[PDB]
Amino acid sequence: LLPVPYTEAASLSTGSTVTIKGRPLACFLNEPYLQVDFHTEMKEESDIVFHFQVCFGRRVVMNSREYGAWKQQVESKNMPFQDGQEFELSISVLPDKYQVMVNGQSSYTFDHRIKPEAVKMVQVWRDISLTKFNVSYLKR
Amino acid sequence: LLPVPYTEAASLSTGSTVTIKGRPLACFLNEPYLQVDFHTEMKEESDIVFHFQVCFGRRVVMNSREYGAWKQQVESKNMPFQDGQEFELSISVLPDKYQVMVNGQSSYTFDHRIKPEAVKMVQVWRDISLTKFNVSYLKR
Ligand SMILES: O[C@@H]1[C@H](O)[C@H](O)CO[C@H]1O
Ligand SMILES: O[C@@H]1[C@H](O)[C@H](O)CO[C@H]1O
Repeated sequence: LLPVPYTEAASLSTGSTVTIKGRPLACFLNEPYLQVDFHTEMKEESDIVFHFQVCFGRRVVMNSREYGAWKQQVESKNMPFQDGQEFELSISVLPDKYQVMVNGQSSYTFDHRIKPEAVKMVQVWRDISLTKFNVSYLKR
Repeated sequence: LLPVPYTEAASLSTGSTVTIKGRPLACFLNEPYLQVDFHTEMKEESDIVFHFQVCFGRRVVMNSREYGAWKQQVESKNMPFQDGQEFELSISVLPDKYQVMVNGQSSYTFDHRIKPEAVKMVQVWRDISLTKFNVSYLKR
């Protein structure tokens, strides 16, 4: 297991993929959360280019935090995550948006509000255990 | 540090006190949570006689979960918790209600919906680290 909260310095651009494998720490009846934030600095209070928050079994909210203030969230009731199961998240940086795959299924997208090149850090936290975390760095 | 999620088998009655010392794992801008649940069985999906959930810097909700269904929550905007600080929670079982002290200050109360003798387990979880947990057992 990787430590949670998990923080890794990161850079992103079109073609980058962030892969996360983990499991919720509670049954869905107890409403565990999962949060992935792409930050503009290593500091936890820095701006967030992409905030992804799952309330397992209930909903997902996505937003940005710019100059310290939250912007307009996008709320989804799509819920591909399965109660009591390990999940694999694959986040792709496409030219126009982030695409979130859950267990290989396209499940959410979020249009860029800030260039992905502004990201310097990724944090994964809340009610999960993690077994894998990777940011790909294969493209120019 | 005690492991989080933290679970301890427990019994409560009038005069019992549950003491918890810990710290949030994130700054308040990031909205870390704290949850304390008094359960009717050791199973995490069991009923909850007293659910106490803090969204640090924002609000507190209290409720019960009976026969698998959440009842009517009580919402408070009282926020004695301080950003970036260790806190001490003291929960007293009074004849009529639970009284929650935060850093020695009376901060929330919740009238009994189910007898406290129905409790068999206490769970402390979400975005905190813990250094102390105690249930007192000094009274008849
Ligand atoms: O998760 C964030 C925070 O709760 C913020 O306070 C409002 O926007 C939501 O998307
Ligand atoms: O925290 C609980 C859960 O969110 C439930 O779904 C509704 O009641 C709230 O108090």
